[PDB]
Amino acid sequence: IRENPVYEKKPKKEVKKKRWNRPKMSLAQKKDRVAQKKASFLRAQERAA
RNA sequence: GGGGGCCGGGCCACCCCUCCCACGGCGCGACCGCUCGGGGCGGACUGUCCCCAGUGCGCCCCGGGCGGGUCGCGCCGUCG
Repeated sequence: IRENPVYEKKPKKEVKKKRWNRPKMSLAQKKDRVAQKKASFLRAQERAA
């Protein structure tokens, strides 16, 4: 340590961008999801009745 | 006493040609910024119609409606 304390930064290696976590859902998707849920609910009672 | 005046010049009045600028309108042309649809590819997600049905996103062409943006072009109007 007392001889060579200088830090040598790790050789930076470029890598292609990769997404590991889910992005935020869009309002249009959220509005559609509620619309789908309601429509499935009404059909569910329709088939049951 | 009362008058006309005395020679050139410049501008305007009229005719023809006619440059620039400003302002308004009408059209076009191209940038730039918005917007509603058609298709192609990828990618993600949703729904108790599920080998079913959707919804964003990235990207790729085509079409359409505009901005009281910007520039350029032409025409019209101004006792400019």
